[PDB]
Amino acid sequence: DLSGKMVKQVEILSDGIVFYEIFRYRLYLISEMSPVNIQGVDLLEGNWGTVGSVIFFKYTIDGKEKTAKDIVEAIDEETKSVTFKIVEGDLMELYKTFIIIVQVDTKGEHNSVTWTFHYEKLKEDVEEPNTLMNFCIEITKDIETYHLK
Ligand SMILES: [Cl-]
Ligand SMILES: [Cl-]
Repeated sequence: DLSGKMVKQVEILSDGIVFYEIFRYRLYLISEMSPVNIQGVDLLEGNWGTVGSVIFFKYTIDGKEKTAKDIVEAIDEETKSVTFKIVEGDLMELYKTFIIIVQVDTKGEHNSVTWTFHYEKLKEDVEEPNTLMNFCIEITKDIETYHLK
């Protein structure tokens, strides 16, 4: 079974509405808020915050520069969810397919962000994407603590 899944939910200090705003409509702000991790988010096709938009990421993992091109496969405004499909990039040297879902819970008094990965490894030997999940969690923490009082 080359297929895998990972799920991590974290509680956040900041407004879930703003977190989803960023992930849906203003993804480029992550370069500002997590500049060690994300160097560029560049829209290639479509419009920010729409299904089918195509986005290019310049990012760094363990000090090494990587790129990905993703398509926004799905949006659910009611559940504050967005689904990214990796279509090109460094990850495709390890994974045949890779999808990342970000979903924000803005009830009740606590807000949280859940990251879900669905992937298929090219080979049985390929590592599970723990390092990427740590990355996504770090980005989350960088957003929630950006320019705090
Ligand atoms: Cl950017
Ligand atoms: Cl749409």
